[PDB]
Amino acid sequence: VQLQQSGPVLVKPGGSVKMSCKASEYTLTSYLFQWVKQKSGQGLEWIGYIYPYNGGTRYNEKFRGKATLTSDKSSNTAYLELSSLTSEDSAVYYCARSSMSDPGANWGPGTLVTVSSASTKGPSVFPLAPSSKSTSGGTAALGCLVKDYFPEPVTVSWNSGALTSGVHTFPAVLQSSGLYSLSSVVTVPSSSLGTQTYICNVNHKPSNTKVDKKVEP
Amino acid sequence: LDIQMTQSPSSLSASLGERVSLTCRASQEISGYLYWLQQKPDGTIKRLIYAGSTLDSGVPKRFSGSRSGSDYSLTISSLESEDFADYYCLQYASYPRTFGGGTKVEIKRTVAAPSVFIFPPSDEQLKSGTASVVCLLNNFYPREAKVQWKVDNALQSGNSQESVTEQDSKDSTYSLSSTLTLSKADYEKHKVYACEVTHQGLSSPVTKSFNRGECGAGA
Repeated sequence: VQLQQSGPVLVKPGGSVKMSCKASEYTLTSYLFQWVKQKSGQGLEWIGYIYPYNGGTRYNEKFRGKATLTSDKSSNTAYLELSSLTSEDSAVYYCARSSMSDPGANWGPGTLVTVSSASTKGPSVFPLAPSSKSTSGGTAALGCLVKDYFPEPVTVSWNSGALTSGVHTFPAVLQSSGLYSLSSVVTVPSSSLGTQTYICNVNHKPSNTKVDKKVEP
Repeated sequence: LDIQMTQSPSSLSASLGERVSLTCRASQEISGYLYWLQQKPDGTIKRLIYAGSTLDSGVPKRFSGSRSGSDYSLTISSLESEDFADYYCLQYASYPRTFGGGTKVEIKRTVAAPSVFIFPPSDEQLKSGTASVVCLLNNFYPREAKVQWKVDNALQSGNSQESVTEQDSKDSTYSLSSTLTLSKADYEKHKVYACEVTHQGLSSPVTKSFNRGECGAGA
């Protein structure tokens, strides 16, 4: 149960955007795709549905006809296109597949759309090196500062996902420069520093940037 | 028309291991076509219950769903740290599909003093022309915490920003970062950078600092 959705995008005001949603399996059979919108920090709102079987569609009146839902039977993919974009459109969009067996059976991860006149910018990744000033007991703290990027979001993993316990990735903060910044920290064995490598994998899909930074003591 | 879903409470606090319940009231008959979902901090949404009381096969027995007239409730028998998230009800008896306002679950746990660490700016950032000094308050509880910056014994003001994580999915604690941002020039002009933190779990305020001259280690 894991629906796939297209990545995050930055789009200028007045423009449009089209996002996709497809099952991670051939699936087949008659199913319906439900779409949902969520502004940052707010609740969920139903956008509408697209019924591949007959091409039927239905939309929440609140979108004033700005949303268009379509689908491609061959690829089992559903699309959501939003027009004449405004800041009101900056939000995360989700898709869910229903009817088959369920009732909101599977959900996609969501697609974060940011409407802005500002240009995309990849982050600079600096190390937060472990030292006696970040070590207590046999435990050392270390991390990565993901600075000056736009727009959201960025993803941070440690050692290709092999390190998850103790990882704390802070909420991005908008700086006075209009760019975002955040840190991701993790605690590890102080004795491992000489043998084990610790690398933060940073991905900023809006700028198509990916950086892996090894954090040295 | 438009079926209204009234969910309560908006925010819920409870000790780990307790049994908690969320209610959703339908303004119209929905014939058990009520759905419960969980949205974790990282955005992940998953089906918990459907048909009012049917449990998703992938969800643990701790989650239960019931109905009493126009009242529908989601019950989590034994709260776990992993349950920290926002919960929403959704009726699918008719269109438009409508959601409840949501419930945010807060987890109460034993007090935990934070471990305090400080990080000098990296040489790499300095080359860029900027300096970020980071103070980390790790794994504490409750949320209440005060962090003050002193540069060469002078209290700092207006040049730092703090960020806090949501309660940890494993132990329900918080972590906080306080970042002091300076121009490379201003960072090079001073030597002692201190982070002073006050927290309930700490007997007295703790001060963590470093001397730019000694670098990050003991040079």
